[PDB]
Amino acid sequence: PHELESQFILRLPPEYASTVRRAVQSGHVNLKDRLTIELHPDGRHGIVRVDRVPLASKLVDLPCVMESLKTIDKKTFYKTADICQMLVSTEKKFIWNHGITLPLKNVRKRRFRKTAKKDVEKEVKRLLSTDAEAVSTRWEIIAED
Amino acid sequence: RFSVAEHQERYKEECQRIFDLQNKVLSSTEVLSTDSATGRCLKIYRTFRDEEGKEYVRCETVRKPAVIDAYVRIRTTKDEEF
Amino acid sequence: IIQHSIPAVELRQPFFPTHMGPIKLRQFHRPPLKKYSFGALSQPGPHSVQPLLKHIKKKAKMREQERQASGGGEMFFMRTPQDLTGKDGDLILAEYSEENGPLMMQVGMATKIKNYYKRKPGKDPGAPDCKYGETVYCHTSPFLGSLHPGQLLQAFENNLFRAPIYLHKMPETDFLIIRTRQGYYIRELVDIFVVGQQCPLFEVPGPNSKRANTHIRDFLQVFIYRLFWKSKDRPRRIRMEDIKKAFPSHSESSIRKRLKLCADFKRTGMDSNWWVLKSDFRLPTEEEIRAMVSPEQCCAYYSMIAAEQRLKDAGDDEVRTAPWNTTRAFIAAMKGKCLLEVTGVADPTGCGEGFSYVKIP
Repeated sequence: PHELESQFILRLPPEYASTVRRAVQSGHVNLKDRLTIELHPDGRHGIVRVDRVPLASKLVDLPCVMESLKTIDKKTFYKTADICQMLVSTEKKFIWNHGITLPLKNVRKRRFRKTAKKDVEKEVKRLLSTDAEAVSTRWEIIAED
Repeated sequence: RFSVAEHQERYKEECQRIFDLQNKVLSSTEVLSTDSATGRCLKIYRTFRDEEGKEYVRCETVRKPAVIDAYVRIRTTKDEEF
Repeated sequence: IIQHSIPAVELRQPFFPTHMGPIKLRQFHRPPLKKYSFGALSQPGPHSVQPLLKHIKKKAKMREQERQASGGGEMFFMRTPQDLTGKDGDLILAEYSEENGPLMMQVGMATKIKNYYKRKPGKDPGAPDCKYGETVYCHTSPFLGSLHPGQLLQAFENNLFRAPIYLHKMPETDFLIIRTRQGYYIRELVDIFVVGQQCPLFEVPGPNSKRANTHIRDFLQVFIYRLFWKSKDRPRRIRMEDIKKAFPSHSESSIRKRLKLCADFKRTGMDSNWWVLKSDFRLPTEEEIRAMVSPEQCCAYYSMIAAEQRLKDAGDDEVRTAPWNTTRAFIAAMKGKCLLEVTGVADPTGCGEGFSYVKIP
């Protein structure tokens, strides 16, 4: 079978980004030893090791949706993947408010129409299980108390 | 009392103005600085049996109007499933 | 005019899913980073990224050899799923301004970049030249506004929408990591477009519409025909629980309705518990199956069911912002049926920027 490739964006500190950029544009396999990525079983934490120097990483959710588009003639472009995550290196914390481009900054706060967390469904599933495992349930919409 | 050219031209100019606003903001390379109706909560009492013999009762209060809506919507639907 | 990849026009399941559940409809076009169970990345620990520069230039030199061996004209290259990898070719990125657009391309579909250039009054030097796309001189503005004299505007143009794009240079810190089961791979990016508000060219159907139910029935029929084509036994035969694995929300009465014509169930003897193909039935050819369902209809259906989920999760203003209403409003405005209030609540920005596509008389 075929599995859709999973592309994400890696953001590095600027000096480390310059060393990684120089090693990528060089093209040797020396970069392979120099740059490693360890993703922790949290799923939202990691180390990126540039030249064997550890950097602390967080995999965050991006507010917009990006799409990689490949081409052979620079006139027709074929969509290859959807990018929604970024492993910035240096829950609410795992959500990035800004977009990658310069015009998109504070997009989630200003350029996004109010949208719901769809979280609440999981909380309702937790309450329903407790109700069904009980015997007697008493409910009242309340006031200030 | 125009019911024709006035409405059409007004819509057209708002379209060009909106479009003009849209192109400029997006192509900007300028850096941007980082920046219920009833007022009623929901409380639930739960009765359960502990290991050996016990009958403890739990009173739990949900102050989130979002959890409220989804909870009671299901309860109202169930009141009508029978 | 738009020629999608052969995985896209044949509606392969990895790229065009048969069924999307609720947690997969909430993560529509935002696929999370999945953990592998088997493979090299499934073992926990540090993993080296691998620089592909020799792979990119080897594949580009090989494709140029293929093009010059075929007479030197323009060629069609995306014939396999392995052509649609990010490991080769010139990648650009495309960011969207809206959170949830009315229409959005699936993986494997093609789009074009058109540079609309309105000449200056009288003498003009020529279109400011651009790295990507082809230039066209537009007297009649494609979008809602009109181009200024001497203004070039790039745009994504395909069968789904048409939207103004704006080329920005990438940040100096961001690279692109393509992870697969075997390892990590890194490219740099230099070009990233920002896509403005889309102008929809395809109408998203409504829920329980006639076009909606027709697309569901035709998609199920195309999947059944392609399972019959993949069958190796001579009286081609399929199993029902393959279709029940693909379409699990379907009642089995509908699947048996699709299999009633073109197949019959064998209970006993040979081919038992199989749905063999009827001997008088001519299985349709590849071009007929391609003419049954279009990929843009699948994108419109996916937009409808994703918006159905978002509205369902959020308990009339929101209903107006649903893509069937907004696509109907914009296409009706383009024929001149009706006008749109350009300031309203269907505005995907939430501020004065951007349009709202809801009908006004």
